[PDB]
Order: sequence, then C-alpha cells, then structure tokens
Amino acid sequence: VFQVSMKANKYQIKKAVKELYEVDVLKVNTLVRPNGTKKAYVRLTADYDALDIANRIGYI
Amino acid sequence: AGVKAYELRTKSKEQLASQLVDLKKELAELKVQKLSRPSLPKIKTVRKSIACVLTVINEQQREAVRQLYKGKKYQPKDLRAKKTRALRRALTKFEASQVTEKQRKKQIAFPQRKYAIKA
Amino acid sequence: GRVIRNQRKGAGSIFTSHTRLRQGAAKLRTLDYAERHGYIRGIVKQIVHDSGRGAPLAKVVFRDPYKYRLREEIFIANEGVHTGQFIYAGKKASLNVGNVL
Amino acid sequence: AAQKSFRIKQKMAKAKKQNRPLPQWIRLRTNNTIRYNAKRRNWRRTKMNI
Amino acid sequence: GKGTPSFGKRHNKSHTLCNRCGRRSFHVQKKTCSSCGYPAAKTRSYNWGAKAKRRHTTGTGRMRYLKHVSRRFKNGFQTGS
RNA sequence: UUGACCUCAAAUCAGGUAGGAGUACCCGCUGAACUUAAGCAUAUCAAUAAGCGGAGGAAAAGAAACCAACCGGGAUUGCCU
RNA sequence: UAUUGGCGAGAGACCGAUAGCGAACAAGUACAGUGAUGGAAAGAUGAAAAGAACUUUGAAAAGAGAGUGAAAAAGUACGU
RNA sequence: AGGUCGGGUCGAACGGCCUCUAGUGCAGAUCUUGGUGGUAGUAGCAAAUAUUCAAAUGAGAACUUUGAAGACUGAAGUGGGGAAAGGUUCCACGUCAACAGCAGUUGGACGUGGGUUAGUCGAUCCUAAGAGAUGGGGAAGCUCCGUUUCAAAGGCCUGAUUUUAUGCAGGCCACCAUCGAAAGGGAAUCCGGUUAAGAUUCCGGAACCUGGAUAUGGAUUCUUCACGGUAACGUAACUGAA
RNA sequence: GAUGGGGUCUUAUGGCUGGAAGAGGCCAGCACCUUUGCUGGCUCCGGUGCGCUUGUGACGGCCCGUGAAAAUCCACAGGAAGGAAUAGUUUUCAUGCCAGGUCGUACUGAUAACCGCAGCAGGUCUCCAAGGUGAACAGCCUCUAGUUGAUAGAAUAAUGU
RNA sequence: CUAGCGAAACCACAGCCAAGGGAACGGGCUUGGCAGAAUCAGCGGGGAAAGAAGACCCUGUUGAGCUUGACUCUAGUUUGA
RNA sequence: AAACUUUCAACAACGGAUCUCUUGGUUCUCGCAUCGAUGAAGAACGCAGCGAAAUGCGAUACGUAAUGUGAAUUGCAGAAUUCCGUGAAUCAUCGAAUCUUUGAACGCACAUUGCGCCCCUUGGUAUUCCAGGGGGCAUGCCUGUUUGAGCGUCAUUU
Ligand SMILES: [Mg+2]
Ligand SMILES: [Mg+2]
Ligand SMILES: [Mg+2]
Ligand SMILES: [Mg+2]
Ligand SMILES: [Mg+2]
Ligand SMILES: [Mg+2]
Ligand SMILES: [Mg+2]
Ligand SMILES: [Mg+2]
Ligand SMILES: [Mg+2]
Ligand SMILES: [Mg+2]
Ligand SMILES: [Mg+2]
Ligand SMILES: [Mg+2]
Ligand SMILES: [Mg+2]
Ligand SMILES: [Mg+2]
Ligand SMILES: [Mg+2]
Ligand SMILES: [Mg+2]
Ligand SMILES: [Mg+2]
Ligand SMILES: [Mg+2]
Ligand SMILES: [Mg+2]
Ligand SMILES: [Mg+2]
Ligand SMILES: [Mg+2]
Ligand SMILES: [Mg+2]
Ligand SMILES: [Mg+2]
Ligand SMILES: [Mg+2]
Ligand SMILES: [Mg+2]
Ligand SMILES: [Mg+2]
Ligand SMILES: [Mg+2]
Ligand SMILES: [Mg+2]
Ligand SMILES: [Mg+2]
Ligand SMILES: [Mg+2]
Ligand SMILES: [Mg+2]
Ligand SMILES: [Mg+2]
Ligand SMILES: [Mg+2]
Ligand SMILES: [Mg+2]
Ligand SMILES: [Mg+2]
Ligand SMILES: [Mg+2]
Ligand SMILES: [Mg+2]
Ligand SMILES: [Mg+2]
Ligand SMILES: [Mg+2]
Ligand SMILES: [Mg+2]
Ligand SMILES: [Mg+2]
Ligand SMILES: [Mg+2]
Ligand SMILES: [Mg+2]
Ligand SMILES: [Mg+2]
Ligand SMILES: [Mg+2]
Ligand SMILES: [Mg+2]
Ligand SMILES: [Mg+2]
Ligand SMILES: [Mg+2]
Ligand SMILES: [Mg+2]
Ligand SMILES: [Mg+2]
Ligand SMILES: [Mg+2]
Ligand SMILES: [Mg+2]
Ligand SMILES: [Mg+2]
Ligand SMILES: [Mg+2]
Ligand SMILES: [Mg+2]
Ligand SMILES: [Mg+2]
Ligand SMILES: [Mg+2]
Ligand SMILES: [Zn+2]
Repeated sequence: VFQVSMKANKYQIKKAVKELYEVDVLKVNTLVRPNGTKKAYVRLTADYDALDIANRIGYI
Repeated sequence: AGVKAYELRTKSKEQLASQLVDLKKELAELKVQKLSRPSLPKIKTVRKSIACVLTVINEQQREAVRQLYKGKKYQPKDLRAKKTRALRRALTKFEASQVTEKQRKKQIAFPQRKYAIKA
Repeated sequence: GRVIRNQRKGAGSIFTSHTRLRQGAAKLRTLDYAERHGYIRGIVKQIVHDSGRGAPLAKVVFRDPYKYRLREEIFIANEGVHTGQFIYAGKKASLNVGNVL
Repeated sequence: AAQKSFRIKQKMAKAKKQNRPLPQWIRLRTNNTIRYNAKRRNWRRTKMNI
Repeated sequence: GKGTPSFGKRHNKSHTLCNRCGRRSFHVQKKTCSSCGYPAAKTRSYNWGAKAKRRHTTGTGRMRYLKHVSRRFKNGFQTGS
C-alpha cells in the first residue's frame, strides 16, 4: 500500500514499482483519499513476498 | 550541511545525475523513517541539496545553449532579456538616433553655440 | 400598460411551433431538368400521418438521374393515392391523380 | 452527492484538512496573539456553499 | 405555502464555481459568471461597484510577478551578477 | 507549349505584433434623472453621474486659413486679471 | 499644467479604539444571500512568566493555605 | 455654571495664568452602539398509545449498556436501498467545559486517528428541447444576429517507392465546429467469503466484451472462392473493395 | 388456397447437464487458556391457483392526439482486386498470447445528516412489499426487520383542548 | 404543586374610590370616603391595556397605477420630394 | 418585632465607561514612472520536523542559485562544525533559475481533473495498436518565402 502522486496512473505506478524495487506487479488499484492524496494497492505476483520486501524497504 | 554549489559546479552532468538519484534514494529512505520516528529534521537538508543540484544542472545547460546561440540574432525568448513588454517594443537607441540627412546638415552647419555674456 | 398577448406572440419564446413529431417539410421535387423537359417516375413507398397536420403525407421515392442513389420527397397525399403507386412528375406526365404536371 | 466531481471532492478535502484546532505550541511563541482557530467550520452550523 | 414548505423544494443549484474567481457564481444555464463575467475576455467591473473593484483589484492577491518590478526598476533592469 | 503580369488564396511556412489588467489624472463617444424654477413642459441639474472605446508618465494642444483695428501684436499650455 | 491610482519619502494647532479608512488585531476576514452584492465585532497582565512548585478538602472543576512578584486591590474571565 | 481640600483606590503623566483655535457642554430625537433591569424563577418545556424490574459501569443513573417483561411501526413500515442536496456526519479510541431548551457516564457533540480499491456499475460516447463559435452581416461600442448560412470551409483507403521519406502514381468522398441526459440511447460479471468502518470494485472460483498481435488445428480449392434440403431453410467454417 | 397430414424457424422463456457442491444451509459428535478447530451425516420428491407483484406474447379499443433523434452494429445488392496443384488460399470456425487508462465509490436521504435562522409536527424524487379478516398494497391484529425516541414525579379544583 | 431548565410583550412614575373642576370621561389635583405586612389560584370591569407615526376623511402647489376628445411629444406606419 | 420594600455607605459582583497609552488611520507636501502572449492581474490546489490562519513560495514549493553582512534560529525538538570561515541566520540584497492547475489563456472542450492530432525517443516479437518520456498544434493582422487558383490577362509557340 503506497501513497502516490495525484498525477500518476496505474501504468506509471507499475513501471516505477518495477524500477524502484525490481518486483513484478500483478495488478494496481488506486483511489483518491478524502484528504486529497492518492492511495495505491499494488498486488505482486506469487513469486515475490510483500512481507519479505517491506522490511527490506524498512517498515513492517 | 548539505552540498555546496561551488564544488558541484566543478563536476560534469553525469556525476550530477548520479548525485541527484542517490539523493532522491536517501529522501525516500528518510520519508519511510519519518512515519516511525516523531521528528526527522534531516530531510530538509536533502531536499535543499536536490534543489541545489537541479539549479546547477539548469544553469550549466542554459550556459551551453547561450554559447550555442552566441553571436547571432534570434536567440530563444527565455534566454533573451525580459525587461518589460513596453521596453522590448520600444525603439532601439539606433532607431531613435536616426535622423534625416537634412537635419544632419542643419545640425552640422548651425549647432547650438556655447556662449557667455559679459563682454 | 403591459405588453399584450398577441404582442408577445412575436418573440417566439413559448409560441413556437412544436416540431418534434413532424416528418419534414412537405415540398415538391426540385424542377431540375427532367420535370421541365420530360417526366420522371417515382413510387409511393408509404402514406403516413403527420403530427399537427390534418392531411396525410406520402413518401415518394425517385431515382437521382446524376448519381446512383435514391431520393425521397415528401408530398402531401392526394385523395386516392395508394402505396405502390407510380407517380409521374414532369411536363410530359400524363393527367392522372397524383401527377405533378 | 455520492457521484461527485473531483473539484468538489478537492474542496471537501481541503475543508477536512482545515477543520482542526490550534497546535498548542503556537501559544508559546513570543508576541503571539492567536488564542484559537477563529475560522473553524462545522457541518451542522454553517455550510461551505460549494 | 410560499414560505417554509416551498423552501423545502430548493435542491437544484443555479450557480456553480467559476474557474476564474472560484466564487460559486457561475450560472449553469447561462454559462456565465455573475461576478467576473467568464467566459468573456474582460473582467466584470463597474464604477458603481467600487467596493467590488476594491475586493478584486490588484493587490488583493499574491502579485507573483508585479511585486518585483519595482525592485528591478530601482536597479535599472540590470543583468548578470 | 513555355514564361510572365494582375488579383485572390492556403500553409503548426520564416520573423513579428494585438488582446487582458489598472484607470487618480488624460483623449474621445454615449448619456440621464433626482434637483432648482416655491407648480411645470423650454431651461436648470449637465454638455455631469452611470455605460463604452483608447494612452502616458504625463496626456492633450501647439508653431496661425490667430488676435486685432492699434505707433499693431505674434506657437501651445497654466496662473493673476 | 493635472494627478483621491502605484512606488519611495518628509510632515500635521488632525483622530486616538462607539474616534480615525469598513479594517490599529489571522479585514474585505468571520458570516448572510441563488446571485449581483452586503459585511462586522475584536487593542492594553507584568520590567521580566517570575503564569502559582508543594500541602490539604474535593470524583473533578475548583477552593483553602503556601509561594512568585514592587503590587495577585495585576491570576492568561488579567492596566485603571 | 463650577472650583478647591481631606480620605480611599490607582499607577505615569498633568495643571494655574495671558492669549489662539474648535469635530467644545445632552434628559429627551418610536435617537445610534453597547450593557442591564422589573415582568420572573413567571408563561411555559402537554401532538405522534408506554413504559417497568434487576444487574453492570460510574463520584453521581427516570434517560448509558446488557438481560427480562410489556408495547408500537404493521410490508401505501418507525424496515431494507438509492436520486438531488450535505460533506466525513461513517468507524474506532479517549472524553463531558460548551451543545443535545430536564439530565447525561451517552451522542450526528469535543479531541485524536482510520476508512471509499472497478476493462464489465456510472461519468466519459450519442443526440433531444436547446445553447453556441466560425464565414459573413449589423452595431459608437460593451457586443447582436445567424448554425449551413451570398466560404476557395476537407479526410479516406489502397498503395507505389524501397536516394526515402512520405511526396509523387492514382482512386473515393461532400457531412460541413462544439456543448447539451449520473432517469433517454448505450460493448462486456456473476456466485461465495471477507472489514471496526469497503465492495457487482478486495480474496477465491467461474465468465464475458473491446482493441491489438499473431501461430496451430479444422474448413475450402486442380470444377479455384462449401455443401445438403422440393421448399420454408440448415451447418463449425465455407473470399468480396467502391 | 381453409380445415387436415407432414415439416421449417425466432429461443422471450422453461427443462437437463456443466458451473457445482468442493459453495452455502441445517444438525450430531469429539474436542480446548488457546490460533481454537476437527470429524461425520442430511440438503429429497411433489401439488395447487380468476391468488399478489413483475416481465413478456398474441390480440382488441381510443385519437382533428397515431404517440423522439443520433451515435452505434449487422445484413443484403454489386463485382473491384487477389487468387491453387507439389501447391496454396482462408482467421465472421475452434484454441492459443498481450493490454484495458482518467474520475466517483464511505455515510444520511430525513419527526436529528437536505431546505426552512434550529436536533422545527412543515416541505423534499423513486425501487422491494409476508400472513389473517375483508372486494381491497382500505381500517384492525401479527411475523421478518426496526424502534421503545418526544423533561419527569405527585394529586385529580375551576376554566379549557 | 414539586425537581431541573427557563423566555417574551410591555414599562414617565406608579397603581382604592365618589363628586367637583379641568383639554368639556382623573391613579395623581381639590373636598370627602377611608386606609394595616406578605401573599396564592382564578378572572376578564378598568388601566380611554398592548400590537402599527390611522388603511377612512382633509391638507400638501408629495407620488404612483389606470383611462381619455386633457397639454406636450414619440416608436412604428403612411404619403410626397 | 422580624421578613419584605426604599435610601445611603463599605466590601464583593455585573459591565466595560473614564484616564493614560498606540508598529493604525486621515490630510498636506516632495520625488519617480515601472504590468502583460519572454504569459500579467486574479483564482484554485498544494508545500514546513511538529501549522489551522496570516505571510512566503510552487513538486527545486515558509523556498534554490549569486552578492553582502558576519554567528545565529528559537515554542520545543534537532543539527553542530556552521564558528580565525567560500560561512550561521524565519538576516539583508537580488542581476541566475524553478514557477503545479488555471487565467487575456492559445489543440478542442469544460457543472467532465473529458476528448484528440503531429514530431522525436523508449518498451511491449510493431509505419498502423497500447503505454512511458520530451517537444508542439488558437485567432486577427503586417513583411517576406513556398505551393497554387482564376479565357482577369500579355507574349511566345507549333
Ligand atoms: Mg477507481
Ligand atoms: Mg423544483
Ligand atoms: Mg435554472
Ligand atoms: Mg443633489
Ligand atoms: Mg420645481
Ligand atoms: Mg419645492
Ligand atoms: Mg413636482
Ligand atoms: Mg464616467
Ligand atoms: Mg504628445
Ligand atoms: Mg473602528
Ligand atoms: Mg468600523
Ligand atoms: Mg497596584
Ligand atoms: Mg492593577
Ligand atoms: Mg506602568
Ligand atoms: Mg458636536
Ligand atoms: Mg443620555
Ligand atoms: Mg431637552
Ligand atoms: Mg430610546
Ligand atoms: Mg410553570
Ligand atoms: Mg403547550
Ligand atoms: Mg440540557
Ligand atoms: Mg448538564
Ligand atoms: Mg457514529
Ligand atoms: Mg450568437
Ligand atoms: Mg456530449
Ligand atoms: Mg447517459
Ligand atoms: Mg442511461
Ligand atoms: Mg426512448
Ligand atoms: Mg456499507
Ligand atoms: Mg476477482
Ligand atoms: Mg462444410
Ligand atoms: Mg394450412
Ligand atoms: Mg435467455
Ligand atoms: Mg409497478
Ligand atoms: Mg463503494
Ligand atoms: Mg456505498
Ligand atoms: Mg446507504
Ligand atoms: Mg428514500
Ligand atoms: Mg429509509
Ligand atoms: Mg439544516
Ligand atoms: Mg439559509
Ligand atoms: Mg408497491
Ligand atoms: Mg378472501
Ligand atoms: Mg390491508
Ligand atoms: Mg416534547
Ligand atoms: Mg374617580
Ligand atoms: Mg392614568
Ligand atoms: Mg394643589
Ligand atoms: Mg385627599
Ligand atoms: Mg395592603
Ligand atoms: Mg384571562
Ligand atoms: Mg380589563
Ligand atoms: Mg388600543
Ligand atoms: Mg399619522
Ligand atoms: Mg397652498
Ligand atoms: Mg404623477
Ligand atoms: Mg388631445
Ligand atoms: Zn467568475
């Protein structure tokens, strides 16, 4: 679950996840939160583990 | 602390791009810590250093374009002077100083003489 | 005094004619060349009702003499015209009910 | 409404971000004159008119 | 019934927000703003509306560019460093 | 057939320019009524307010198709009269 | 020569917070109206927060003491 | 008219006299602004059948929670969903100074956070009543008319060429801006489960549509572009530009 | 060119199968601080109708009322062009590959979330609609669901509603 | 009536009468009658009760709506040059 | 006689008068001329370690670069070498930049964060399809260039 700039679409979100984390993403679902920002649920493929890469980013 | 513009000005554009992308990496790594810690004042130095690197890159590219367009008319509008719309539309010093040959003959023959009056 | 009702009628705000359910202006075929030098034959495809008009309309179909297509004129149906009837329009047309001599 | 436009939702988001009391460390600054949020808005008392 | 029960029938906004002034004065059927005159090229202003002119004149905003022309004039529209 | 000329076009042609804001003052156009006349219609308010168009640091005007009737003066503007 | 606008200054037998610009304050703000528009109120602890540690009654707010301060007949409902 | 002194309070400027000057003296103006009374602990807080008992919490319970009992709405509901409108009121934790015209431990209140996931639902596309540029013509002008008009109003497919780009080879075409419906028209998604708060959107399973690439199988052909049925017609397919 | 005999077609709709019982539902037993499960069964066969609601079909009545447009998609006529034999031609047949963006999506929708100065007996568009009585989505009672909200207590004068 | 909550209109000052006179109908003045704290529930005689600078009538050298063979014009239309 | 009513004083209330203040206004005088298609004024939305507003700014976002001064900012936290120095600061100055979405607003629209087209480039086995990045596409008028139209019209033909 990421916070995303308001100008980004699902293509850009997917490409930038693949670049910044070297992860293949299955699908992206975005919404605009009531505070004015954008939230992206990024579901990865079954090969990668979001739990394994979240603490690699530095949060869990 | 942060980066210094005078020591960044010595580098090439590729070193500047590498510096910029690792600075952005560190900005992301501090943004993921700002939610864990109460306060993180270190992020402002990285933000301003990114701003400085971008300023230096833009200045280097603009100077390259200026030296490309050096010594010729029709340089780009963002590079030529801004001053005001009215001053840009005003006559040049040459066009204002243009006079007819008749007025030039008259000014050469009868210029305003310098004279004083006591004796 | 106010502006009276018949004086207001000419602005045409709510006094325009309700023309949603009309098939089109019921006009004759244009006097091109065939109607003034010979005749031309069309066919009454359907006789229909026109809203806001007491007389029935007739959709006559002619052939375009200059392009391969079909033109559809809307005539006002004369009494006795039936569907499938051949209408003859022109200078050399025969004097029958429905013709445009 | 539920089916709303992005402009309306953006103004609603800004109003939600603005609906908050003062940060109480502001009353500790020198030459402070602000005691409370005078531009406070509640949905029951005044409408945004948007 | 012209009062309280008729006030319950009011749920269709006549005006929405204007793009030029953010006012909620843009008439949705006339497609015109009642305050700034959008989409007319000229801004709606009237000498009898002196208070409105005072409300929307120069200086009631940021002046992102006009703040600095006095400094640039005082320095003579200089260039370089 | 070929090449001009004239007129009129078209180009995301080369290079430019206009718009809008402000408007205290300035140049025009348009243009009232309240009011006063102890009524009121010409008149007055007023060649004003509102409306519209257009500029600058000032604008406008300006070197006589002028004033004069004198022993004549001498662009324009402003003050005193 | 004009100049109730703008920028920069210098002044006053001017006003002194119901005055003076509507606005000495987060004022063309809050708020009202569909809208054009309308449009406020609101300055002053103390030299310095030194803004009442601590004890006790009270569920608590607070009170009573104690204390700071030149003065709590200055306690953020604060000059007189 | 007023002036002076004493006492108390207070804390920073002010007076006498000779003159000058004025935004210079209030009881009224259904005066203006602000504040405060008597009325007065008074009128009253009485529509919508109705509440009761115990326990818990808590300083404190007519009103909060749980249980029990009694009732009501009675499917043209006091139910379950939505449109306009509102905008976070939704949900959780803490909380009761103000609001809930009694109360309050409760709340749509206060404080702090969380929450709205779509190729298939809508918008987007189409046009309706209608609005409205352009070419033009009016109008001192702000602007008005008009929407296919007294216009030189454009774009569509095949290719050919393989200095090669896309001109030249060609050929067709004459509507002639745009906006206008979350109820009209319209490509395509269902079930089960899941959260404090989301779901035709998330998870699992099972589908479908559009657009684009494309290979294999199948079909058809030496009678080149299928056969059968009297026929209505049938089929897995079974070229088809303007 | 009837009836009659035999066929053809539209597939709204319905039936069987797949989806799919593995789901969901109803029960039983074994369990345990516990995440809490785990293991078994059953989920079947019918009937009725001027019934209610709704969809649809074939008709009929009414009009000096005959009851939108466009986008969009398909088909047909035509025969341009391209086409096979050691080989092709076809992707309206089947299978197979990739992608499907932007914005909204919470909640109320009203005797407390909208408008009426307000937590106002007012007003504000629409879908679903059980059983009995009864002609009846009348009135009355009940089931599912939802409330038990409207300052209360004690007395029972006048005058009131 | 009690617990809690808790306004408003109105208010020169206030509030017992008879007669007199008086702005010709007094709560106050004059002469008499009289007159004893504090009050509660009702009540509609009075307070020329309250609500609104009378809407009827008159005046204003104040208007406005409407009408016409009022006065003065005028858009449009018609006729001539 | 209390209570109650009225009057006065002290103290306490209510409320904000008076007095004294004043980074504000008002008026006069002097000096100066400087908005915008190189995108103004205005608007919307955002940006701070902890900000709602004002003020500042624009994804380089209470700001960057340059120059000067020369050790701060300050409510707290934090940072320290930033302290005999190319160097602190919410400092001053400002000549270089950035300048979201808009707006005269300019690809067409707009109650839509809607719908396109062209060039270059990257990826998806791709001149055509999808996606990413960058750069563009308004109207009127002027000068010129190129391509044209008209028996408007001249000469030259065969
Ligand atoms: Mg979405
Ligand atoms: Mg309505
Ligand atoms: Mg309307
Ligand atoms: Mg006057
Ligand atoms: Mg007069
Ligand atoms: Mg008079
Ligand atoms: Mg008069
Ligand atoms: Mg004027
Ligand atoms: Mg001049
Ligand atoms: Mg004031
Ligand atoms: Mg004021
Ligand atoms: Mg003292
Ligand atoms: Mg004191
Ligand atoms: Mg002092
Ligand atoms: Mg006075
Ligand atoms: Mg007084
Ligand atoms: Mg008096
Ligand atoms: Mg008074
Ligand atoms: Mg009572
Ligand atoms: Mg009552
Ligand atoms: Mg209460
Ligand atoms: Mg209470
Ligand atoms: Mg809630
Ligand atoms: Mg028009
Ligand atoms: Mg449309
Ligand atoms: Mg639609
Ligand atoms: Mg629809
Ligand atoms: Mg329809
Ligand atoms: Mg829900
Ligand atoms: Mg799924
Ligand atoms: Mg076959
Ligand atoms: Mg038969
Ligand atoms: Mg079916
Ligand atoms: Mg029905
Ligand atoms: Mg949702
Ligand atoms: Mg929902
Ligand atoms: Mg709901
Ligand atoms: Mg409803
Ligand atoms: Mg409901
Ligand atoms: Mg409300
Ligand atoms: Mg209102
Ligand atoms: Mg029903
Ligand atoms: Mg029965
Ligand atoms: Mg019934
Ligand atoms: Mg009640
Ligand atoms: Mg008497
Ligand atoms: Mg009396
Ligand atoms: Mg006497
Ligand atoms: Mg007596
Ligand atoms: Mg007595
Ligand atoms: Mg009574
Ligand atoms: Mg009485
Ligand atoms: Mg009366
Ligand atoms: Mg009177
Ligand atoms: Mg008289
Ligand atoms: Mg009159
Ligand atoms: Mg007459
Ligand atoms: Zn506007």
